Amino acid sequence: THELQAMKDKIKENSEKIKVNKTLPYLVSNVIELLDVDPNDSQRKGKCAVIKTSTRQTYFLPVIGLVDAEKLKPGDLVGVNKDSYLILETLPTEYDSRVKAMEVDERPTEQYSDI
Amino acid sequence: TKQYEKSENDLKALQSVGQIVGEVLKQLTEEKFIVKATNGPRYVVGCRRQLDKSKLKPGTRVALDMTTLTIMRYLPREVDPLVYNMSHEDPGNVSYSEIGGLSEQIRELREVIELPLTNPELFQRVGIIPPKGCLLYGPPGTGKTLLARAVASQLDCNFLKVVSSSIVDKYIGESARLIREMFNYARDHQPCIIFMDEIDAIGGRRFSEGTSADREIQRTLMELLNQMDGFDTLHRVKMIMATNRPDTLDPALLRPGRLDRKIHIDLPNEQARLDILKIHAGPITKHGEIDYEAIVKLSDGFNGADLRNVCTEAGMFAIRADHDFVVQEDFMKAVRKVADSKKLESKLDYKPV
Amino acid sequence: APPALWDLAADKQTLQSEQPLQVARCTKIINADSEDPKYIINVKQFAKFVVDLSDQVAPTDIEEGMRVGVDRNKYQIHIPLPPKIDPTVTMMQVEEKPDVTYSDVGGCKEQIEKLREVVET
Amino acid sequence: EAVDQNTAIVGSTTGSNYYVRILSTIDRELLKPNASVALHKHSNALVDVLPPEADSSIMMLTSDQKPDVMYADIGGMDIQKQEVREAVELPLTHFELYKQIGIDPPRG
Repeated sequence: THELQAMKDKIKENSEKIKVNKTLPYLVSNVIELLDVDPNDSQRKGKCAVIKTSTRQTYFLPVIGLVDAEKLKPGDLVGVNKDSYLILETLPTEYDSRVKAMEVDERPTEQYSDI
Repeated sequence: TKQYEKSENDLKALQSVGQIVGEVLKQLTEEKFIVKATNGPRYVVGCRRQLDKSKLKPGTRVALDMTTLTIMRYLPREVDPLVYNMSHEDPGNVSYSEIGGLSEQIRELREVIELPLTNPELFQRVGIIPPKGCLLYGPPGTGKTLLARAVASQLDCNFLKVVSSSIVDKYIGESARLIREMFNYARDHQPCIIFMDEIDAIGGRRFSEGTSADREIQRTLMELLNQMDGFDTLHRVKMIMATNRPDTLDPALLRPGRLDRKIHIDLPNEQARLDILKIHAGPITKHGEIDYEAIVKLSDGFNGADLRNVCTEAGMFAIRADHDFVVQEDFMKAVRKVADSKKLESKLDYKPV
Repeated sequence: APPALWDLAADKQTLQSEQPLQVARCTKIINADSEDPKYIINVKQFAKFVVDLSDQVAPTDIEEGMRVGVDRNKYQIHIPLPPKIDPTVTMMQVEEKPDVTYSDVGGCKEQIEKLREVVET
Repeated sequence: EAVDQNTAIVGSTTGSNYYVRILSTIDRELLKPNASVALHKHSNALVDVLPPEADSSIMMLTSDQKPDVMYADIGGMDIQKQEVREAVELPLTHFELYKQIGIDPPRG
């Protein structure tokens, strides 16, 4: 009954490996989502997912990895590093620079009551 | 504690790299199959040992290994835009009766669209070919966009709206292919229906050719033609078209086939505007004093939204006094006077057919 | 040549100073920062990355959509660079140096003075 | 093209011209001026071309796999078919008659 702290240590050591291999979000990407399982023709199980890249490429991957089909139908910014090709987290949101915010100002510094 | 380790064991499956998407092009031998990457290099690789080429076929979306590039797994069909054009929803249905006029605009479009779906036998009973599409135009009066929007959630069955904007696709405006990419699922999900607003600015003339951005336009038109020029039967898709004017489209579209029927809207009659105010006067409650024909006889030659919005604006102009219920008095003034300002810009609204 | 001789001498110190800061490519604009450690940066090479910094860069000193230097291996934040655009049509339009002073006036006194009180006054 | 003995120039399927000494045992006969040659994984060496070929796109049919529509319904185009009459059937089924008449078949 005292092995719960030992399992807490192995999930702390392996989540420390989740701290070094999340696997880190770096390259920006986009998603394509689907559900699949393989009967043959023996029987096995699993699921697959698709992805976009910043380099325009696309990949066919067993389901993410890390976060799951929980969300979403394909969005933006799904964290993946290079050959790992797994999606750890989906970070909000959108785009872009001044296209994002045309002008964001405090407000006009005077009130219409003058004119 | 145990579920966290399960997510750890989940992560013990994730170090395996994801494969590369592929399209099997054709084949050569059982160890050699023509395949290309999405970036253009063509390869010939071996398969895995579970599959038969009957599970592959040429021209098939597949996947390859990341090193050996061997054929392993696959999915036949995928795309981004399709389902995300579906999700626009119109209240009604009952918005059918909430467009006011007009019968032969209302009723005929039911015979133009609905009956083709349910009873194609009634087409072959007489022997007439099914109309595969429809066309609106304007804007004398108005409602081309809502009557569409209404019928979508009214007619039910399967319908997919086409947003007319983003097609240009910035770099490499080849996206006319996406219409086939959309038509492919329109041949899959069939039957399905398509509304199109703004076919005119994508209806570019190339009359006297100039610069660059016109060339990508006219090229995006050539596929729309050829898609309807098939070589194919699109009958299970219903193409609905409306825009500012039915003029610039060039004669290729203007013929049947591409443009199946001629439907439009004009200035709704004051008799039909008498009904257009009811659906405006329904959601607004006031003191019980009303003469519908008063506003109908005072306010003349308007549109459903033009009436309503100003009629609600009149209620908003009348509620400026902070009192709650308002008799038509303010409205026989506001809607009268306010739309007079609104009819100043009614200028030059009369467009060719 | 004594200019040219001293000119090829310190390439030793240039190649020794070459290895640090040389990979500062590529000039890259950032996108958003959700919290302290994280950043997302976007370049015109098509490379878009959500990635961290080099410790020499403070968070509050940096602006959104800012061209920066980076070591593209780690994809760090090296230094932000203010300039963006544009090319030499500016440097053609932008001009410098003096010439042709007041005294070239052809006798107009308060025609130039009414506009001399507006600008240099 | 093949530039000279034992070597040649080729673009990849990524479209870049190369210079490679060709595979030794087959110099010429099947290489031809225009083909698609399979290039070495690492080196992109000149080795062998396709059969040729299963090719890539389309590739043909559209009749046995459908659709097809009978032209005999519309007879108003007869004089417009008069060209297609003489400009299709015999041009395909006879290349020899064009040696006999002394006139070359047009592609127009």
